[PDB]
Amino acid sequence: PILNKLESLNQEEAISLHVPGHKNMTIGHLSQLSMTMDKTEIPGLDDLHHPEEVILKSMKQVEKHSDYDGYFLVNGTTSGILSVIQSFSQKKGDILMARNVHKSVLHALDISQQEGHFIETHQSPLTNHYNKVNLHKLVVLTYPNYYGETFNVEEVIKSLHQLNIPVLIDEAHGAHFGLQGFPDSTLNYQADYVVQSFHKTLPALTMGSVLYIHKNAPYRENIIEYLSYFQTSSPSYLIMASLESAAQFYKTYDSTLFFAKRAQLIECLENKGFEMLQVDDPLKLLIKYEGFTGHDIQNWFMNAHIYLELADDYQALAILPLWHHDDTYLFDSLLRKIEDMILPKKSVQLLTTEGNYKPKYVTWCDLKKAKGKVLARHIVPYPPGIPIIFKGETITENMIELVNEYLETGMIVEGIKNNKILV
Amino acid sequence: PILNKLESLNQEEAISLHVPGHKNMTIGHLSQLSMTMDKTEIPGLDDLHHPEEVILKSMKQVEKHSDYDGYFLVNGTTSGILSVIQSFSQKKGDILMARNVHKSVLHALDISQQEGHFIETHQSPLTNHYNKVNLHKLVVLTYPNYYGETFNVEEVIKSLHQLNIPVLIDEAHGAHFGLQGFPDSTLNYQADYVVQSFHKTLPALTMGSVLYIHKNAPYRENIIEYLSYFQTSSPSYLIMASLESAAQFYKTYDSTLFFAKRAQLIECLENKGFEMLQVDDPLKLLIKYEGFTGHDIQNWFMNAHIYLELADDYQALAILPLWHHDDTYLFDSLLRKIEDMILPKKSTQLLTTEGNYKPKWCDLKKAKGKVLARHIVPYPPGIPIIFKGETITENMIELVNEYLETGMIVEGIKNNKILV
Ligand SMILES: *Cc1c(COP(=O)(O)O)cnc(C)c1O
Ligand SMILES: *Cc1c(COP(=O)(O)O)cnc(C)c1O
Ligand SMILES: [Sm+3]
Ligand SMILES: [Sm+3]
Ligand SMILES: [Sm+3]
Ligand SMILES: [Sm+3]
Ligand SMILES: [Sm+3]
Ligand SMILES: [Sm+3]
Ligand SMILES: [Sm+3]
Repeated sequence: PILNKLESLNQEEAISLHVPGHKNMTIGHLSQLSMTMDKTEIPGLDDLHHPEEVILKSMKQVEKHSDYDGYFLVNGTTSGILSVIQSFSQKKGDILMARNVHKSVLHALDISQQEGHFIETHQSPLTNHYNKVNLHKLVVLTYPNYYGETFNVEEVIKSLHQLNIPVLIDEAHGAHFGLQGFPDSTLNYQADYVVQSFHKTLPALTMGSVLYIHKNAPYRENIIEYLSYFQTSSPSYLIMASLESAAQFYKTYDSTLFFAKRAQLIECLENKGFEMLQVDDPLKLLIKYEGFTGHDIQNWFMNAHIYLELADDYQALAILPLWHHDDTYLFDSLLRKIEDMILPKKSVQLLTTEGNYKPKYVTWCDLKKAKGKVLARHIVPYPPGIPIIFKGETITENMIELVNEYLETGMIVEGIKNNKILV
Repeated sequence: PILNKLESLNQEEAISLHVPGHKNMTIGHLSQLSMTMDKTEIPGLDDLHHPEEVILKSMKQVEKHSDYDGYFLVNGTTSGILSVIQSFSQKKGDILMARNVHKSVLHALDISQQEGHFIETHQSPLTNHYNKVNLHKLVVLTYPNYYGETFNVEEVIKSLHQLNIPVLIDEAHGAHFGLQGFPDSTLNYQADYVVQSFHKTLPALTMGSVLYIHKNAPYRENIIEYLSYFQTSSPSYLIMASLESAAQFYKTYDSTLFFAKRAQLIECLENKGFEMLQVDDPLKLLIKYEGFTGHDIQNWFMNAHIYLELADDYQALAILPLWHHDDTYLFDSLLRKIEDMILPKKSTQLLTTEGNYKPKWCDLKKAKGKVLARHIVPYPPGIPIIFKGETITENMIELVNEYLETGMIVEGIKNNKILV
């Protein structure tokens, strides 16, 4: 079944504007890999969880900044994130968190049983999504957010260090950061831990990621040991080789061709009546169309066998390829598919406050009576279909008000049934 | 450098007798895959963490037994082991363990902070490794051991269920079990959880495994949820595709040719003067040569560009290919290489006792009552006899001192001290 669908997508010549960043083997040099290289810890090849030969030499090549050591991840940024946070489990204090931390961070606090606390987290006026925080054993921040928006993370990092708190930057969507024309990575701002999902925006295979640890960061050794707990003992050499290939691609990339093709794409879309929101990251294209939803726009592109990354009620997200001179991306077919598209005629508040998290039988309780209690299931308003209140939080006056405001306006709200909340 | 090595292995026609089970893409049908198919949760493809379409349908085809639901694992059997154990964390009692449990089991107790206890575990007179247990919220057993040795596991599972204890069976080396002429899987013995590393002995890609959860098993929905915690949010469709392929390979496999080719290889090996230990699983071949070590053997084989799985002092282990009529394996070259090899002329009592585990340098003589902080690993055979988190006893000290008395290399020991 899976193979049958994958073959069918191949025959329809599907065009990727989605993860991973090799774009159905059109961007990058992964054509140099082959499955015959899917091997194991035989002498001559090294051992990821004990690297002292060809993998360590490769690790020295994945380096982007001289204050950091890099480590290969085969179980995604997820595994980096589990390994950094687990190392704090026996230390006093709690873990501070933006409201747009990835679920992996909440999974880490749950399985390790650690106290948490959400930082005041604010909404973009552009994207309607979380995009910045305002200020105790660790801080976790997402940078960029999913939609490629940045904020003054450097200053936050400095501020937290003056209080002696280390920071973990979830840089899942900033693996391409540092290339000419793009935003800067947090590797430049003395972040203690920075995990990047190579596979999401670079030509690495799905699941490939890298954890960068600052050479002075707390619990370095423990963290390195947990990477060998949270990743299989049988790590993939295909994935590892793709990290290596993708790192070489990052090292020698020239972006001039990208910025030209990007301009052409926007031209083409705009002449079709689409409206794009320019975020800080040029790789992330947000497409709107007056009178219609992102899901509608997602569907329209799919009907042309072009596959976007995701959508919300407001807009759809294209993650652009890292186009280069020798790529096999179907650029002309992309632009030609957009031109001939037949579109219709055109027509037509997140929780920001701080909060405690506890890593904790359940029951539905009336909102009015749920105050002071621990939430047992996420509240997810549509739009934007991401959580405003996570399970583990203590329910407040303010939360109930905003949640009733949602319901009064007829906004779909998951984690609520019959005007009750799970506790 | 990683690629350069991988390429030079291909340029020297490396012959695999190691994991994974596609054997340098000579065994199986993974030539139907392409890295063009390395995609994501776009519409049409499903979602491994919330499967209700193509991946759910594929799970149904992964079924080996109607009493179980199979779940794809892209982070190995490891992720499966972590998911099962985590679910018992808030429940009272300890996790009972064979002394040859894999490191992920101890990792799991450590991350989840659960009490453990080791079961009496015996040493094989054949392999001199741990091969069998002798009899409380959960029991974790390894079946088969990685040398392909089995034991009366059915009988142990029945005794435990009568004491109302569920069992997790680490079947990492039993993915090919149930095939004609091979031992049977614990899926037949009502085991509550069975984890199989498809990639190790079937033609699936490295990292691809399957967790089978009995439909009555304790904490089913919690375990299924934790699968989405311990695995990446971006699971590889290549790996999933490879498990789907490996399943179809299992179900359609005819092993008549395997046993013919196995016998011809043993014939060839015997004629060179190698001594082969016959273990319960036909897929595992244990090679000896009188006067020399398993390491020596592995070297001699590497010099012929034949790669064995691993070795200890006693023996070198070969994991055989699941040969078939349309495979592309270099069988003649293997025999040729063995034939014309130029070989020289011919020329550890493990701790079996039960013991408690706590998820938490001292003279060995003064160590009784302290909790071990680093594994004690005798060479040979180079696997732990006493694990970090165990309480040191008079008998452990006696045993370990006799190790040292006799010139046996012991890791975890420095200046006759142990780490506490
Ligand atoms: C995808 C993602 C992750 C997780 O990385 P994987 O490589 O999918 O494990 C973490 N944080 C954010 C913001 C992500 O988008
Ligand atoms: C390899 C192995 C594992 C782990 O499985 P992976 O697929 O490598 O994660 C667990 N138990 C035993 C006995 C093993 O040999
Ligand atoms: Sm607190
Ligand atoms: Sm404020
Ligand atoms: Sm207008
Ligand atoms: Sm000859
Ligand atoms: Sm005594
Ligand atoms: Sm005694
Ligand atoms: Sm003596």
